[PDB]
Amino acid sequence: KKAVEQGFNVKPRLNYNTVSGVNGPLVILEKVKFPRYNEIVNLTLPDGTVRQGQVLEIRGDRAIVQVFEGTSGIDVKKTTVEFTGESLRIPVSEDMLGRIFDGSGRPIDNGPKVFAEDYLDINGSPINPYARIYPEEMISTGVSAIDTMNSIARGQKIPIFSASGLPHNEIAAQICRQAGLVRPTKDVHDGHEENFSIVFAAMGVNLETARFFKQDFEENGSLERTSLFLNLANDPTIERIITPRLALTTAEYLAYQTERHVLTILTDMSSYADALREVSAAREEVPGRRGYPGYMYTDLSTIYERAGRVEGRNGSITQIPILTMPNDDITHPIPDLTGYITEGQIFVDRQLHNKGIYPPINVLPSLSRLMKSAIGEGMTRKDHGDVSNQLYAKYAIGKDAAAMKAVVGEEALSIEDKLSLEFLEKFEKTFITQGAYEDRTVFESLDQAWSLLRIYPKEMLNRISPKILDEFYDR
Amino acid sequence: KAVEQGFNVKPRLNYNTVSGVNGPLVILEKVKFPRYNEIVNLTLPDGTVRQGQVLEIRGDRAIVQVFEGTSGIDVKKTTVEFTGESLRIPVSEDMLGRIFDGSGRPIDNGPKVFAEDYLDINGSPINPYARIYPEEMISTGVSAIDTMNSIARGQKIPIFSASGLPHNEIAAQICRQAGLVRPTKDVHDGHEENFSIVFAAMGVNLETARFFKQDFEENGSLERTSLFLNLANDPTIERIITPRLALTTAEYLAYQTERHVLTILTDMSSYADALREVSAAREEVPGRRGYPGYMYTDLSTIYERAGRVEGRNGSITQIPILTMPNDDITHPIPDLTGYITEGQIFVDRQLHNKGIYPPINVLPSLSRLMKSAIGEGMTRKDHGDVSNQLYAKYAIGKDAAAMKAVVGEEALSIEDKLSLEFLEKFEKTFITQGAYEDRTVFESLDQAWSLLRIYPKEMLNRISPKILDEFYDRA
Amino acid sequence: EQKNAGGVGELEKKAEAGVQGELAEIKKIAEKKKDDVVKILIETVIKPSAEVHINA
Amino acid sequence: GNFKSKLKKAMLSQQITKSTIANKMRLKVLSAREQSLDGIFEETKEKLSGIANNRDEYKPILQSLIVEALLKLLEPKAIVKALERDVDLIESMKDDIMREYGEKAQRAPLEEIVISNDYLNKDLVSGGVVVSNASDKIEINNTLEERLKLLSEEALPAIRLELYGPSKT
Amino acid sequence: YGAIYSVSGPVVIAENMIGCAMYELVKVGHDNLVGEVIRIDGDKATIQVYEETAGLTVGDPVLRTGKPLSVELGPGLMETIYDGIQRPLKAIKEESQSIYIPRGIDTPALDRTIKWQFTPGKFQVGDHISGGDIYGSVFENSLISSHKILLPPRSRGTITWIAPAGEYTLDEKILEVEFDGKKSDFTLYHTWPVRVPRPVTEKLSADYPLLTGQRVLDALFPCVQGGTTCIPGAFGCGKTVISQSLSKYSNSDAIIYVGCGERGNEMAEVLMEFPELYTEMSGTKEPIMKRTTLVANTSNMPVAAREASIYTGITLAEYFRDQGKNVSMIADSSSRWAEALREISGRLGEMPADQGFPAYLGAKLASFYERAGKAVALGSPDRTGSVSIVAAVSPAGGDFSDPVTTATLGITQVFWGLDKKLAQRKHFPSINTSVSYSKYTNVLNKFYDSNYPEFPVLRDRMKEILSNAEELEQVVQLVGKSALSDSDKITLDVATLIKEDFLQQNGYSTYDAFCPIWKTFDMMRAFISYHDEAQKAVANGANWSKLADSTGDVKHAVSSSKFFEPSRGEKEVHGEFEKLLSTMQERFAESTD
Repeated sequence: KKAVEQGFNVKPRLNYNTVSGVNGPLVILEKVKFPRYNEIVNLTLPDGTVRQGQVLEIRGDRAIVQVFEGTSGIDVKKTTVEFTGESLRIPVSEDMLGRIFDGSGRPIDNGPKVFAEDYLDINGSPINPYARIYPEEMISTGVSAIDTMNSIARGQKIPIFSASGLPHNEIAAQICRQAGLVRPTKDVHDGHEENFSIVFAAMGVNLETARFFKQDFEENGSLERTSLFLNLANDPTIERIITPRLALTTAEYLAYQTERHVLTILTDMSSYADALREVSAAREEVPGRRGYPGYMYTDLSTIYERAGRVEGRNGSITQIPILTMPNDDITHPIPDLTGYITEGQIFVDRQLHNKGIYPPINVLPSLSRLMKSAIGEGMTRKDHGDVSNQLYAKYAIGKDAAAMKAVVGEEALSIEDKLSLEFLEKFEKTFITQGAYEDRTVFESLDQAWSLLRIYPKEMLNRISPKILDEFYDR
Repeated sequence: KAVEQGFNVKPRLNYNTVSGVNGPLVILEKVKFPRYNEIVNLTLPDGTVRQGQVLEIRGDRAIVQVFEGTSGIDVKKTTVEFTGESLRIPVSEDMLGRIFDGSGRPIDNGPKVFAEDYLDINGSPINPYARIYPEEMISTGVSAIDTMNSIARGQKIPIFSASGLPHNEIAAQICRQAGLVRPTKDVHDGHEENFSIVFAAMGVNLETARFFKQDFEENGSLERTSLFLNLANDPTIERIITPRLALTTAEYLAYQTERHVLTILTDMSSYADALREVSAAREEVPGRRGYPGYMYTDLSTIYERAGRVEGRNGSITQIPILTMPNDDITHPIPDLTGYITEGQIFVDRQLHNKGIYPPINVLPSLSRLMKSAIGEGMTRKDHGDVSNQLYAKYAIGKDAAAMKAVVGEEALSIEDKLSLEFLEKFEKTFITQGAYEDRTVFESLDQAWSLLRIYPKEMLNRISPKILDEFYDRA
Repeated sequence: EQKNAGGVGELEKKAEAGVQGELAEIKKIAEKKKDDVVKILIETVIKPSAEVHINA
Repeated sequence: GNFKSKLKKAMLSQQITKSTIANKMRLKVLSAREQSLDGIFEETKEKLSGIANNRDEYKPILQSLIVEALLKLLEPKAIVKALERDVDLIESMKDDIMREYGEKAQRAPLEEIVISNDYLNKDLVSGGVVVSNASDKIEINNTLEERLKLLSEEALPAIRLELYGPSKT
Repeated sequence: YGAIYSVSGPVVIAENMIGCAMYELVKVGHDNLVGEVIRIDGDKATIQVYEETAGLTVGDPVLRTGKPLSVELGPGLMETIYDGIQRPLKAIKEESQSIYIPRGIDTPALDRTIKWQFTPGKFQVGDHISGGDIYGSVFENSLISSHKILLPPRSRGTITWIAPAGEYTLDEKILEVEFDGKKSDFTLYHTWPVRVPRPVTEKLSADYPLLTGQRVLDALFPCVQGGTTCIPGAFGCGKTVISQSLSKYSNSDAIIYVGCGERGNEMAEVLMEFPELYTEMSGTKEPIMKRTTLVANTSNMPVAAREASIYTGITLAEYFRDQGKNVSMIADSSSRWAEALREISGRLGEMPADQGFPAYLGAKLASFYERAGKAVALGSPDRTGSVSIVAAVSPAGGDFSDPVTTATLGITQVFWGLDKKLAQRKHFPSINTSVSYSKYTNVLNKFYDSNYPEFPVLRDRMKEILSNAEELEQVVQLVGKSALSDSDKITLDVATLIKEDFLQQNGYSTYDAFCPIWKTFDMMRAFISYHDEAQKAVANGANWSKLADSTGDVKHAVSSSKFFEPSRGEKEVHGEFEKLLSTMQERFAESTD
């Protein structure tokens, strides 16, 4: 039976007209009756404006309410702050798929409030380490550079490292439009037996991009599988901390309380870290390294590690947390910590983007640690692993031989290196280079990879096992 | 026109309520209506008088920074009589010609200045609409300055200099050779071709003070200069107001008597040190390197009291020497001076080590309003393009030298070898200049052309082809 | 292009027809369960939980 | 290519129109369900306003609501604001409310409860009262309209599990 | 009501100020210095005082005003210089004949004495009105003719009386609307809190390019009317050229130049410059000062003035966006504004996060930028406005490690980053064509496909050539050009030709001062086709040294194509480029054999 009948009790909310002090984004109350630590408040301005705030610290009968949407206008005499009795909690239901939500959980589209199945708490709870199970099958992303040789497994949490101005913010839209299991591609049985979904989460996106996301998911068919959590750059930063927690709570719902898989996207976690700096400095904490709070790693992990398959429940959350390289250096705390928690990295490279390539995925540094789980006979074709290995090897050969073309001249390169230059040109221009709206099935992308590797004679494909060459090279 | 408003006597409240004293700032209590910036004539138990300045009032408390140091002050017997008005220097046109101690006391044997007006040392903001753009070039004579960093009359242009470099010699030379490139007339009268220097030695060793005094005596400038000396053994907080005293006398001299003034402020790095001392004994929030957060504003108030004014024939050129420490521009003193002052002359150490005088390094040197005091009708026609060409080929020569160090001379093209030759001849014959050389800008440009003629006409690409065809082949 | 436009119009009409059934089912369920949901809501609103806050 | 560009445009525009129409239809179904729920809530609000009218059974409800508000505020002197119609009822039940608060909470009986002259807006508040601390600073709202407003947000999941049943969780 | 209780510089901690709202204007002292609260502690309220605080004493009255820092919008601000707090500088000089701005000078922000012509507009008596509804039109200039005065965004109601056509000073009662029973009284001007964006009905997608003139900016990294940028702020060129170019030619129907933290002599230059920029503007040669407010704010001016300078500028720009004018807001040196935020936090005492900058620097830049949308105005009649920030960022000593630039990079769609090497070479403009970017390359395709179909392909080819050749140069500078293949030599040489003749742009000569879009497109075509001809010719037998010697004439032709005077019009300049390209193709065909 459903034990949700406990929600019928009404809890009257106290309404304090005792905002004694105001300091930056904080307001300080007094004579408060048992102020809960983390507790959303409906802070009323003198003119009547409701302005949500979150309690940030308590001391006896004083609660330091942190106020969203700035603080200007909050006086000491007329403002009245009302304590909702519980911390912020998203209203969840199996039919939010197709709602573009604001940063703070309110639907920003023209639709109505979600007919909540449950009011799940935001922070959720850590997943029992004994209850995890290893990522197994591919979660195809439609991007040729990512699907074949940077593959993503159901449960992996692999980021897309990105420079400041690179189109990563469009690769996110491409993935969210084209993501999906390979079971429909397998065509051996009903691939829609276990549904798929996505919970996009844009953080710190400027309006010229948030509107692009909304338009590009509405216009294409991706909305009926997506819960787009948009918060703007000028939306309150506390909502910017909230949004990834919101999206991961929705993902945990959709993936464990229901059964459908989900490929959650966290756009520009660097902006989330920027907002976390503001929260840390609001609490008067001293800055840790680089200005980010010392507990950066804890509040990044408490986002990333809310993903992975689960023993018993069939669903699985796949993270692709996109983040902007602050100054294009791995040594920066945010890329470093994310690569220290996540299962790999998928670079987007300025050098390739300046050549006009799209996507500008840089394969040489990008790697998926647990790719080998999502590659094999059962999921994708059996040649996928060796095709990936050989493509990476020949790409490295092509890159260094392109470096040597200017040193030893073109004519003095071994025939392997000449074929490798030809392969690198065709590779970067036809395989990595993918139309923004071109959905390439992993089987189709492997077919292109084979049509690209058959430049070389069978003997020069040393990386591929002969049992695969003897049946895939010629076709 | 009468200032008879001053014939009134305001008896001064005389306290004995020094609460405590730490570092350079005494702290006072039980004050009755303290003024924020009024100076205080606190008397030590010895009977001597030390001129303080209220730094921040609070209720009945008034943190007072004490010029002339706090040594010897006490609590039981120190009496702090409050003058009701901010610090007001007695200013007159008779100060021209005699030497003032840092805090305005005349250390010259003569008497106190028989002032005809009392100007607030902090001055007042000059209405930017009423300001007039400084376009009249002054021929400083230093070929490394006039050709490529031309100082215009009204411009602010600090002489950034390492510790131990001969910045003092350069400043003395600029004083000796200052003069408009196209003066009003040849005669001393009518043209007024003499800048009435107002020099503020603050935190300088006594050798520098003697050097400047005897160099002004030899040049004859000491009959029209107001040396505001604050030596090393002079107090450390008095350096706060010495630049303000010098600038307010300069303002009186330039705007209120239509005189032309060139206001040197020597060793302003010591001013930043004094400001750091005061604002670190205040327990303020420190800036980049322990310096006060507000350094930008209380250095702009020093700098931005320069430039010509509509309706007044005067003008305040100022050349604040700046002992940038450890020889890195990004130190917050030179870094916060590069913001405010348009351009800077960078006196460079490794050029000095090679014996070049003046050791002015062109590429880091700049003059953000050199672009308007050049061209036709003011100095030679080709000045603007010659300066750009010299800068570009100097940069090319330095890059060629770096490559030659890293990689053998073979990798250098003919352009790089020509640039190395040009850089050698540049540093040795154009930057190099006698202490009394006084190179007029036209013969400086002739040397610049005889230097640039190393290159083929097809290779001076930054020169407009008309200027090339007109000047290159004259020889 | 003309066929696509005509298909878009026909698809809008067909989508309205399809959503009409779901809307009808929703109205039927609401008309069936309103008399009970309103009663439960009125009972919950009119019956208070008089209890001093824990940490009394 | 001359046919390719316009035909790709035709296919893309047809897909975009189909997706937009599908999204509009889905949001229309969801909004129709929400409008039905809002109709249920409006019927509930009318029923609450009607129940507040029957004073004979409303008096215990008002006394219990005042007791709950005073217990939550937990102050020894409180100001209660009520509509003009219920001023006499509050005055009559003052002693009973004081005794009940002296028993519902182990505190001493309430020192003094004063009914404010700033009566609540009779056109909006269908019933109840809005208690407030002695300084009128920390005030709790217990009006029936506001209680229903709280309930409509705190009991959406129960409403769904009542009207529809478990779907796919 | 109030009284001062502490002074510490701009910070002035009043007392008995209970009831004051945050960020509320509060006159300070008997001189009525203008200050705003920033922290409230019971009675006390820490006020930043926007003034030279010297002379304040405890007990000095601090009288509230109950209105946030407000900018006096309305006709009359079109041509005028303003201070950071919207003080009319020229009006101050006129009323107070001295050259100093007196402490606490009241002067109304808009000239009250001027009598503007006014036409009744659309709405009539008894007709309902809403915020932003145009209810009149004033003839301000010959270049901002029909400055459509509009109702304040918040207020609404039914009209009870609207003044007929005629002339009215600023205060005259123009409109009298009634809401509930309280009938508000409306005049020809209305204030607005600078800290809150002026609301709009809906923000559209900026998709018409802001032709900025500089070849590399319009071609490689285009910007869009209603976008946002970061010109590098370097001296000489970059900031200096782009400012005047967008002032004179960019077709922005109004302009605001807010120079926060700009050196005093630089402003004195700007003030003597803008009145003299009608030299080549469209129409009948009217000075652009008729078409641009400018918010002068020298560095010496108090900190909070620098902080609020760009807020005033952007609120003025939003106002001119609400009339449907494609305003552009050249926020010069926003790094100075970030420094002002740093030091105001330092005075305030809150803990800074990065390099001493306050933690909320990113949020503050986001709030300042996201008011840059191309949006429809709030009220009827529907009208499309567009404001486009151009926020110069002084790079300081560092290149991009400075937290202001790093926090800005996550917001601005366009970033014309500086190149130190190109500046040391005196290669103007000196933007870095490898780290700059424009997220507006793809949205503009809707515009390119209609006018210049090959523009995106050519831009991608240009970028590919430049990037491949920078890769190649990074090696040849280390080894030498002997081993380079012929195709490598062509890529390197065409890159040098591009970087010297297309990307480079004097910006001061009568030619190439403003390179229009068609001339830029034609030069892109010429250079790309020259590279294509060279590559195709060496794909055949012809070695490249002899080919370069034989087609030096063609190389010089494509190099000097920049000299084509744009005032000749597209009709004949495009003919010149067609002739050039045809002769190019025929010469390469000849020299192939």
